[PDB]
Amino acid sequence: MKILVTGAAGFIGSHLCQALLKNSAYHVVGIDHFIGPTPATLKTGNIQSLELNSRFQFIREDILNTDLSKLLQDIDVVYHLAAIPGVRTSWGKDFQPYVTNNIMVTQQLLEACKHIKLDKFIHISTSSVYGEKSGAVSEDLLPIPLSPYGVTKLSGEHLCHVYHKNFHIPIVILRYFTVYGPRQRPDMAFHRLIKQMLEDKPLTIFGDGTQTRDFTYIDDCIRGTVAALETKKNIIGEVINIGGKEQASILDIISMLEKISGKSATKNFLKSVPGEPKQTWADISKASTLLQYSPTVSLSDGLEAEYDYIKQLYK
Amino acid sequence: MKILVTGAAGFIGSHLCQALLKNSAYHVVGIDHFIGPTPATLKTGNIQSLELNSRFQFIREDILNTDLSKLLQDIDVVYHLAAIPGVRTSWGKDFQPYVTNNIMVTQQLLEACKHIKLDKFIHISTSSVYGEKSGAVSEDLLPIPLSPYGVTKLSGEHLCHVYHKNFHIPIVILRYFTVYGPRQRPDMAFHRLIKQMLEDKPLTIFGDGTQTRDFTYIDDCIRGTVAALETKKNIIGEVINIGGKEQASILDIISMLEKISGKSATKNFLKSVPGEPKQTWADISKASTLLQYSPTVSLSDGLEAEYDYIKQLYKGDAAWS
Ligand SMILES: NC(=O)c1ccc[n+]([C@@H]2O[C@H](COP(=O)([O-])OP(=O)(O)OC[C@H]3O[C@@H](n4cnc5c(N)ncnc54)[C@H](O)[C@@H]3O)[C@@H](O)[C@H]2O)c1
Ligand SMILES: NC(=O)c1ccc[n+]([C@@H]2O[C@H](COP(=O)([O-])OP(=O)(O)OC[C@H]3O[C@@H](n4cnc5c(N)ncnc54)[C@H](O)[C@@H]3O)[C@@H](O)[C@H]2O)c1
Ligand SMILES: O=C(O)[C@H]1O[C@H](OP(=O)(O)OP(=O)(O)OC[C@H]2O[C@@H](n3ccc(=O)[nH]c3=O)[C@H](O)[C@@H]2O)[C@H](O)[C@@H](O)[C@H]1O
Ligand SMILES: O=C(O)[C@H]1O[C@H](OP(=O)(O)OP(=O)(O)OC[C@H]2O[C@@H](n3ccc(=O)[nH]c3=O)[C@H](O)[C@@H]2O)[C@H](O)[C@@H](O)[C@H]1O
Repeated sequence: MKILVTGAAGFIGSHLCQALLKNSAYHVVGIDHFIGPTPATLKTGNIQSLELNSRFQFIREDILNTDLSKLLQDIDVVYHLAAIPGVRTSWGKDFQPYVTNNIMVTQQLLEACKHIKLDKFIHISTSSVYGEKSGAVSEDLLPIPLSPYGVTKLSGEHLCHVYHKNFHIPIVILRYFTVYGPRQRPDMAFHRLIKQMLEDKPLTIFGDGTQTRDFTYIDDCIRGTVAALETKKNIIGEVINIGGKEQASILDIISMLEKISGKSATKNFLKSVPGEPKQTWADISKASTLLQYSPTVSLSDGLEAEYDYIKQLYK
Repeated sequence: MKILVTGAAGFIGSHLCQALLKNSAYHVVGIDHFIGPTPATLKTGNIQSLELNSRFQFIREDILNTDLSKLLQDIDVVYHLAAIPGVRTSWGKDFQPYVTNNIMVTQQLLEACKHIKLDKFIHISTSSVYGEKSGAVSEDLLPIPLSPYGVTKLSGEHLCHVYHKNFHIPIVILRYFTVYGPRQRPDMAFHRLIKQMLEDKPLTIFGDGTQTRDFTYIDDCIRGTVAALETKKNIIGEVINIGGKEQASILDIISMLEKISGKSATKNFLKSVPGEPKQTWADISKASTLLQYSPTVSLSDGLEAEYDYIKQLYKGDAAWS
């Protein structure tokens, strides 16, 4: 089987490409233009491993500025992860790259796939389509995004449904809930908090730090994601939440980091940032049934793997 | 009060400006960049009448290339109608202008409205956000667009909710269902079919013609739209369907046009086009409660009004043609 992974150099993409190459039957093409919030220097580390593997080909081009026909000619399966993420930096003049890379990219990819016989188009979306909800959110709730980021990502999901309904592109949508671990993007909370604690800088807390997330360890994220390809149930057309083992507030995470490091951290409490919910909490009922998905990695184990990664990254 | 109408020279926006200016208390600012499917020639006639009213100011500029600060200073209410419409022409390389003019325009207008104090931001959306649904659809149904056009308009609606929840911009969303009547855009079904019927050319029918729509006569559309400004109900944050008196198939519309025109039309049945639902049908309970909205124009009367308009347009002897 031959698999296209968009955003292959990023946090999740780089890990997905590695998981797929462990199956000797899979050949992987990754495409990534090295844009978004992660500096390109921190991303070439994500893929040095991948380039050595002979069943892996890499293309360093903009999806909007590449021959999509030739790229897709022999592809069985597309994993679409390329996007501009980041809830907090999608306002004012920063919005355009979200529309270009989350809406125009998705539309251009689906236009290239509409006359191709794919087995699956696996589109990666986000808990940020949901906005503020009481309790564990399942995939049938009316999504009302709180951020412009969330809007552009919901717009990509909608494009998948348009091309599925009209051209029978075999879409599956996965909604990730805050992914963490080694190679986590430097604009995310745990990367920032661990780097600040290691440099003896004040920890930046937005709001009161009592906000919670369904933190999903990267290896759990990748198991659900690979499962979306390998499951024997028809999941064509389904939206599936992929969430984590254990929910935690930022205050809780800072305590667990102080226990790993033995350090006492200075908290810097800043203004809340608009467009973030107080709580995310995935119902993973559907991923249970359809993918046999069960997250196994504890926050203490995950947090420590990310801590080690951050120490190695900056030494 | 002072009202800004984006897309003021378009089909609906030109009728809304005309309806608002009948109120001596309303001053209207219209902005329109003369783009989208209607050629700039036919569009100038839409507003002919309006430049005479000294309470009307017309601005011919791109919302993305205009001082929105100067534009919004004195505005009490924004009617946001500017967009690229057309379900059928929203694929492939035609998609980018829908994204620029439906998503980036809405975001940039909401950004400019952050630090003024509107009474209302009345955002015009479409039944195309719902996709294929059975029965009369209410505003709480999960919208799953069938067309790239539908996606861009649903994205505008979500941007309204983001700017509402975060910055208390007092958004109201109206979902129109297929609007027809005098000044209807030349890319729409009735304009095309009437023009083909008038010229004794084959009538272009997509699919078998049994597809139905909630056709909204423009005066009905516009009464619902002014009601969104004038209701004493609190409708801030609400999505409201605006639908028509009578649902009909394309085959039924053609029969009614044959009766108005006295002509026997040749049918050219074409392959159905992607992105179109078989049916649209608004549940207008909400608009009835919240706006006192009740559509009163029959298809027979509305179709005759559009028939006469299309005939007059293509004689090219009226000043406005
Ligand atoms: N990290 C999370 O917690 C999280 C949670 C929910 C959803 N997601 C989604 O998962 C996906 C990956 O997130 P991530 O954290 O790995 O992000 P990332 O920025 O590390 O990786 C995405 C990659 O996409 C690439 N890309 C963007 N636009 C491109 C374009 N036009 N052409 C080619 N390459 C392009 C970037 O260069 C980047 O390397 C995204 O779709 C994101 O929205 C992430
Ligand atoms: N006509 C219908 O049946 C119908 C039904 C549902 C909803 N709608 C919505 O009603 C609104 C009006 O549609 P219409 O049929 O009157 O269309 P129209 O094309 O006649 O009017 C829209 C106007 O917006 C202007 N415009 C577009 N982008 C602009 C920009 N960037 N800056 C300035 N002006 C810009 C165009 O020049 C055009 O005159 C749209 O928002 C459309 O989606 C229409
Ligand atoms: O864009 C993405 O890919 C992701 O964006 C969302 O992830 P988030 O929850 O934003 O992740 P994360 O950056 O770990 O912030 C976590 C918390 O820490 C707070 N936070 C953050 C940084 C900081 O320095 N301090 C702080 O308190 C911050 O206020 C927040 O409350 C989606 O939920 C996710 O599904 C995905 O789309
Ligand atoms: O943005 C817009 O302005 C509108 O786009 C949508 O209007 P539509 O329904 O497409 O209108 P309309 O062009 O009158 O086609 C009606 C029917 O005639 C058929 N049709 C059309 C043309 C033709 O020559 N022959 C034909 O059979 C065609 O197959 C279709 O079934 C939204 O529903 C509306 O809410 C609004 O957003």
